[PDB]
Amino acid sequence: DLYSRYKKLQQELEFLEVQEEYIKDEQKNLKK
Amino acid sequence: HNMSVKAMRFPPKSYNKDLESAEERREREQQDLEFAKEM
Amino acid sequence: AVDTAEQVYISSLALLKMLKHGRAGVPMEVMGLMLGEFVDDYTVRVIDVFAMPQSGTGVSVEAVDPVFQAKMLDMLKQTGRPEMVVGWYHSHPGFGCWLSGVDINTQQSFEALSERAVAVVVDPIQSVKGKVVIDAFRLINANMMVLGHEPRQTTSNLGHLNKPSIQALIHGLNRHYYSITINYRKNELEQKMLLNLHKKSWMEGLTLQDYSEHCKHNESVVKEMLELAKNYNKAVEEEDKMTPEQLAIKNVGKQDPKRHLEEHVDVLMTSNIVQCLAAMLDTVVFK
Amino acid sequence: DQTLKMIKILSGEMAIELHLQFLIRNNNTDLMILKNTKDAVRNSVCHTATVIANSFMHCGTTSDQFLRDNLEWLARATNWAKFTATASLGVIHKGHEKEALQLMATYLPKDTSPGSAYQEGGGLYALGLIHANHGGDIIDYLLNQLKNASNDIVRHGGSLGLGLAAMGTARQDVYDLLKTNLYQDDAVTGEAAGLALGLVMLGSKNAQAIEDMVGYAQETQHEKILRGLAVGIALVMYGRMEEADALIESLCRDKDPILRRSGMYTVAMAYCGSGNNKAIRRLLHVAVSDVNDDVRRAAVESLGFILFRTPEQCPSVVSLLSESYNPHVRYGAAMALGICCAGTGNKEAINLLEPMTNDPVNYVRQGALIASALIMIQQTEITCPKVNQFRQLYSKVINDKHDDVMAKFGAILAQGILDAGGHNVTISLQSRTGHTHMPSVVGVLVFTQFWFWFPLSHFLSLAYTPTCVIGLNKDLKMPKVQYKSNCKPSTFAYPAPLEVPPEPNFQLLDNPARVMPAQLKVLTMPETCRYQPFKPLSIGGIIILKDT
Amino acid sequence: GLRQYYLSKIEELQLIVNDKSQNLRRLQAQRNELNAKVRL
Ligand SMILES: [Zn+2]
Repeated sequence: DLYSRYKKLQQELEFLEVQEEYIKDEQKNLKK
Repeated sequence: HNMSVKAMRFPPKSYNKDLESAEERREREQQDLEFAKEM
Repeated sequence: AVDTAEQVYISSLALLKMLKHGRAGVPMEVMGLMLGEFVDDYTVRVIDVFAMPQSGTGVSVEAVDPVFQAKMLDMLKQTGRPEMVVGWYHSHPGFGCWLSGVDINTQQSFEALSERAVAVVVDPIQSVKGKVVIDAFRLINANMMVLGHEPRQTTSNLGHLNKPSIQALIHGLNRHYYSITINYRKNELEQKMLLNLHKKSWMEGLTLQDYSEHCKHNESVVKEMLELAKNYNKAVEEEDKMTPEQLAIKNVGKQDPKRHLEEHVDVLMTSNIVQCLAAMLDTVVFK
Repeated sequence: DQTLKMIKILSGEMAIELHLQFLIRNNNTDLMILKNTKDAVRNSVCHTATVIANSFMHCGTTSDQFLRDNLEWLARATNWAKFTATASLGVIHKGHEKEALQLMATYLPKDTSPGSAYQEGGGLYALGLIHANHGGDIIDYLLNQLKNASNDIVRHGGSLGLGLAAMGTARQDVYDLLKTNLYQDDAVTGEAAGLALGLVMLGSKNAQAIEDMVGYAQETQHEKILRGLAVGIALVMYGRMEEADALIESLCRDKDPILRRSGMYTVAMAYCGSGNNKAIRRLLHVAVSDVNDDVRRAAVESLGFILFRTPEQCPSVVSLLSESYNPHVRYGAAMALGICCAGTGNKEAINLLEPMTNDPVNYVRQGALIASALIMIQQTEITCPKVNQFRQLYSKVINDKHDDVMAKFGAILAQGILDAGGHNVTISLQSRTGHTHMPSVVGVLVFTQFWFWFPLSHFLSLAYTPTCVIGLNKDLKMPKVQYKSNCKPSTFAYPAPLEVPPEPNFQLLDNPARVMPAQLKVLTMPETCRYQPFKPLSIGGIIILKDT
Repeated sequence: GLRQYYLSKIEELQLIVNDKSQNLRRLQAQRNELNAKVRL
């Protein structure tokens, strides 16, 4: 396939975006 | 100073397990504590 | 029967009563009475606690005067609002928490009155911030221990959540009494009015902090910070040498310049910048 | 006929009694296992654990010998284990109208009248278990007995079984005695009322009833009444994607930890299988900010429910949370794996669950064993080698004296989970169509909450789904097809108990034949038989097999 | 037009993958040392 090669590849940019904010929250929570 | 912070946090890697103490020594601590409680 | 899912609710005031009266006469086992609404078969909500004065000198639990609690029970009746006695307490001071043989007797005098009375132990030494340590108890029948039968018939994953202490396990622990998981009731009406009032400066940062001795104290840190930096010109040079674990055990007799240095850098930094900015706002604000 | 067609396809009995036919014909279980777990005789949870385990491994097969072996160790534990005993019978007789009243003819509440109103009270629970999603005489028969009865010692069983039979049906009739069941001002009616109050209104978003429920759960003092409704107001909204977010925002805005937890659930149900950015930001943030542990545990157990569509992503996010500072997040993390990847033998998820039994906390050792059971049902040594690596492990922990009853409780439960239905039933939160199986979703969601009620997670029968083809040519007539497979015949392995006191790949299969969903692609079509299927055999279930 | 249109989406996105993934790898170990300090 060629069409899924971009849809599923931006899909993990949406999915990937959350985790840096997540560990950004844990970075202060484990301090506190 | 801040660049000497940003380009030096690499080190923390490789090593990955910080064990609590053990499992079998926790069980033996439960047995010896059970014997002190029985005593 | 019970399901070891009893879940005592208490208060936000009675903890303060327990630590104050448990702390004032602390090496003697002080006691008093508990007073709240008795809700359903599972839970109980003890809203108030008043203490009882002692009988005489001696580390024990003395006795209870129903003249005194008859009157004190009626003072709040004709002044505040009626409640019900539900439990009682004493104070193992620096012991932890269990039931002594004296404790189980005066408990046994109270469970015959109401079958769901509550034994409570406060420990006002080993508590620091997150460890208050209370662990309210109640008797189990030794008759069923003679039967060899297991009481209390767990229907909920709520009981076996806190592991019991080894000292109470040495004591009557599971052969004469049981633990009860508790928690607390609070509200923002209280949370704000204790948060906003505990540590509050007033106009103090709008001052100048001993304006001659600020620079003098700044001198009074930098002067020994010089020789401490000379020790930092001493301690680096034994690297490319013996292993850093020996450079860890070996440094337990004499001070290091590193941590002691970065302490004073912080102290000079935050000591200066606050006096600078707070010095400069008043130039704008006052004329 | 076309006149009979509404009964054939809308009552749908010829999958009910025909999967029941597959259960009564196909039964591969063991006595020796419950002989091995028989040895743990003590008056702990163990009685309820065993008598819920045989119901777990004998769903709908009507096999009364693991109960009928004795009466003494059966009825030894009392006062709720007899309630669990009359609970466990309907799962054994699930999906069968006839042997419901006649076998419980001892167990009607007005026949023998013993001192146990639980043994005779919780029957209608099991009648609702048999006739879940089949509303008939179960409604009014299980309703007029609830018009006049005792207190909430039969009303739990009739209420839960009644709303279970009327699950997702929007019925004013059960809603009436659920109104007066709601306004009892009783603590013990809370699980009776708040559960079925949502069950009959599944996916209805009846905002007047929402206003009644959350308007009622703001003033009472008991907590079970604040908990059954905390499930029900989640249950009333289902798959909405935007249509609850003001209410989720309200419940999370409230100071009540139980109600914030209920919001967690509600956002867990309005986003089933949908990988939405809107849910995942706050949802994950609620398990990091909040101070109660319960809302953190439900907050991390929302993730497999919102992300079971792609099971490749939950091991990527939750393994980061297997090492939290609290065993609560370490616990709901493992149950988040156990709800996400349970359909597959995810080698990575088993790899995550390997050290999860090592932790010094008893309940995370427990839920490690529950998730370890859910990951590998109907999987024999060739999907993953860890199966018999863990079969010895459940025995290893159940035969210790020095463990906890809670610690071995996940093992004794995990037995009847692991060998359920004689390797003939399975979990499926998912049809092959892409549509999810919402009674299985309700069954696993309700199955989470065994913390606060033990036969609450007895509601698991709706998750047990077949892996079996059915060949058929008429409405009733069995054909006789014998097709085979092509691929490796060691995939077709069995439990094969040991009972201590040249390789054929042509697996000839009849019409009621079990087949792994991985084995749906490795089979052979019948090309030489007189019968040839007009449908392309990709799904199992039931098909037409055209006589050529 | 799918060559010069569609394939140009792939060469772009991967550059964001390669450094946001790397920032993630730095950041989660940066959690992990502190977490081991906490439980220890
Ligand atoms: Zn004492």
